[PDB]
Amino acid sequence: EPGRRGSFVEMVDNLRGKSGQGYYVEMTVGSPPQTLNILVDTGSSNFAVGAAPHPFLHRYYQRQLSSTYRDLRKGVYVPYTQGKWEGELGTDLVSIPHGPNVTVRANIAAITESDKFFINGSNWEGILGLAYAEIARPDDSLEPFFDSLVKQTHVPNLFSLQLCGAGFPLNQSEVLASVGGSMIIGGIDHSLYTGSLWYTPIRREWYYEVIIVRVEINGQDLKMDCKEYNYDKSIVDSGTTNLRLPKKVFEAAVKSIKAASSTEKFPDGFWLGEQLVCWQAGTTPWNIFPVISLYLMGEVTNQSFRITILPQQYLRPVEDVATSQDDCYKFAISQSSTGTVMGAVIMEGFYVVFDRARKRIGFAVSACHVHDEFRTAAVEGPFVTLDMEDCGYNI
Amino acid sequence: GSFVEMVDNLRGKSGQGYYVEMTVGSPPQTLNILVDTGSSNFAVGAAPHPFLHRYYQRQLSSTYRDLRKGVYVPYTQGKWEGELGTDLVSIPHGPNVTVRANIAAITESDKFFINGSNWEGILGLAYAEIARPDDSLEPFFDSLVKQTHVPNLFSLQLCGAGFPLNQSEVLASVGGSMIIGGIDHSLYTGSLWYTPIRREWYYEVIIVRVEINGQDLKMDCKEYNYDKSIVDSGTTNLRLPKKVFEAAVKSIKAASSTEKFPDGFWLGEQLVCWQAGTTPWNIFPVISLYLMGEVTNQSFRITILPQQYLRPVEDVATSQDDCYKFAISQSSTGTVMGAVIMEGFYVVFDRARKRIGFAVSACHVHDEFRTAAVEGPFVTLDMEDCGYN
Ligand SMILES: CCCCOc1ccc(CSC(=N)N)cc1Cl
Ligand SMILES: CCCCOc1ccc(CSC(=N)N)cc1Cl
Repeated sequence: EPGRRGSFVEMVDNLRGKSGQGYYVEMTVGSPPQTLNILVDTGSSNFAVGAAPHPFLHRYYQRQLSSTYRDLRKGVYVPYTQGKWEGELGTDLVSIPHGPNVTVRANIAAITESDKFFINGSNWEGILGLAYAEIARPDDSLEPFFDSLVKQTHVPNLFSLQLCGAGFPLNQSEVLASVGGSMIIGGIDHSLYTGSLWYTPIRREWYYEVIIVRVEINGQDLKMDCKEYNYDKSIVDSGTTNLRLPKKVFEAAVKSIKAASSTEKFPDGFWLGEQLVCWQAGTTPWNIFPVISLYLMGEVTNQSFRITILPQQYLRPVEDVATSQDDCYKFAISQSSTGTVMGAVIMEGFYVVFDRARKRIGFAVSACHVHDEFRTAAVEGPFVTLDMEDCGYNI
Repeated sequence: GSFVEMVDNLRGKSGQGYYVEMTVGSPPQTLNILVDTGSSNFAVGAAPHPFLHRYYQRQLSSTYRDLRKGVYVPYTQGKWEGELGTDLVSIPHGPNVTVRANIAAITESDKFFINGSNWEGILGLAYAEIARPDDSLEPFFDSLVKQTHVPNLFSLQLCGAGFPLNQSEVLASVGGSMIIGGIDHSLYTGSLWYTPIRREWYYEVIIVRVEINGQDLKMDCKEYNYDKSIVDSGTTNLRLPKKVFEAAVKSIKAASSTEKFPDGFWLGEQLVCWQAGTTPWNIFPVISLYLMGEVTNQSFRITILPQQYLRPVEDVATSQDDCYKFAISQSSTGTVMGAVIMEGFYVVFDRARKRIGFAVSACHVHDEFRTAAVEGPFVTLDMEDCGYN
């Protein structure tokens, strides 16, 4: 054996937040530096910050107060089914206090209008899209922040994320004082995980796309054509709360999870991820819920590995509408019409390494994943898997 | 016997299925329903689906009755999830009656519906024994016979066009006839020969001999019915048990050896094309299946042509070439006499007399040199040993 050292102490524990409202890191923009909390999102590629008064913002980017602000004289509109924002493009000097000790000039979308984008009480005033230029708006000519960081400094083309769910509800005061995880920029900190790191290839450089080759519910093979698991794509997205699955896969998964937890009957609203379920304090029956394993393509031909999450990950802690002492949760798995989305729910069980340089994503059991005395999340391999390329979807 | 009101009431093709129009609920909701002698459930899409432009809306039917029970039906080639209930059902171009029957409202599915097939449900015409969830769910035809004076029998004339039919063409073409409660003599030529329905679950029969251009496949006849042989309008191909399939393909390849085709063709996966009008029908052999007759130690045979087992398909370039796919495939669940085979004959499902009749179809495709046939009798011993137990 050999104890693994943590070499990026300055960046360890630099995140705050939770799966339902997002995890954020502190950043500064402009001269003099204007401090803002920014949502870490591996599912988008724009660096955008509130730049005008808004009911849910306690502060925002004031371009007129920055001597280094540069106007790009271009607007941008970014709509999502669950949120939309409009902004004005420009550039300025940006830094990450608890990150690399560098300052770079990057693109910034000054949000002037928005709808259902900012979340009341989330404590963040902007978003940091860490994905590739291909999906940046208005187009791929707007260089993403991380690309600027790597091109302008000696920071390695890699970052890693340890999102830490608490395992219980956090009130407004508590979530502000709690450590929500770590975003290590330019490296891998070995104190954040246990076991070994297993890597899956980044299929294409736009979203952080990966390929799932097998799915199990408590060891039972869902037995669907693996192509279904990646229809029309599978991505790792810290900006989405739930583990989202293609309609057909969701239907098969929920049926299997229902069967595995059949000793307890839950209302349809629960399985729809709409209503919470509660149990008397400390009595949550974790053991009746199954573990979920997702097998991912490995880097070696015909080789795969699996990541296994517990209900402690897919059941999201929520406060009872009566703030009672009951322990309540919402089912954090839902259907998608845009492919599989490995959201915050899933990432909370692992330390995820976005190895841009080697076009691969690594997974390892997180040192802060919630579990019980009987089961733990896992990352195991290798397994012999054939024709994994056929699992990928093509329009 | 002539049932003009039911003649030509079917549409579709072997590859996507043949369907009949039906109505469910009050007021009547019209839906196109796949005619399937290979299953026993009446199930209809009851929720939006990309392949459906209409579906059963239970909340709009005053006669809808909820049975408060679900049913999951998974097949290797398709699966559907449903909610059971009953309602009033009718067949516009069928007997002038309305009956209350069980209906599985399909709410979820996986590769069940077919894009462009034009049908939104399935009518399982087989027996209760294979009804899902169990045999307590009375099949539609059983309800029909019990509630009306309609004779316990129906006949099917599936009509293959012999060439590809595009979207608009297949909607205007007559795909055949489903005569409910009788036999229409205008749909066939020659005599009807009957084979016993071995057991009342699937429409099971017993094949006693197989020939490829007159040459005996020479296998133990039990191999032909392992683990059963059924007449299934819901399956496209003629499917044969693994061992029988391998022997048949070897023989068909040998007979058509003057022309070589890629393995993909024989796997029924890829098409083969010929310049317009030049399909070499004559190099392909006829296939004869001998069936147990109703008289002791007697059998008869049905013979199909390549016009039946080579299924017309459109070329990727929609050229003027005449293309087809090999419609004979391997099975691990017994012999399946699918649409391919039924297109050559008028098939009578004589439920009342527990037998299935075959006669040359008035709409089977052929050429000037050969025709499908139903001939007999032949002296065949120990035919009961051909059945699998
Ligand atoms: C859980 C935090 C909710 C914040 O809401 C977000 C977060 C990210 C994105 C970018 S698109 C994407 N990451 N799939 C859009 C919206 Cl509306
Ligand atoms: C050619 C049309 C294909 C439609 O697909 C069907 C048709 C019938 C059945 C019932 S099982 C059976 N008839 N052997 C199941 C499926 Cl997936």
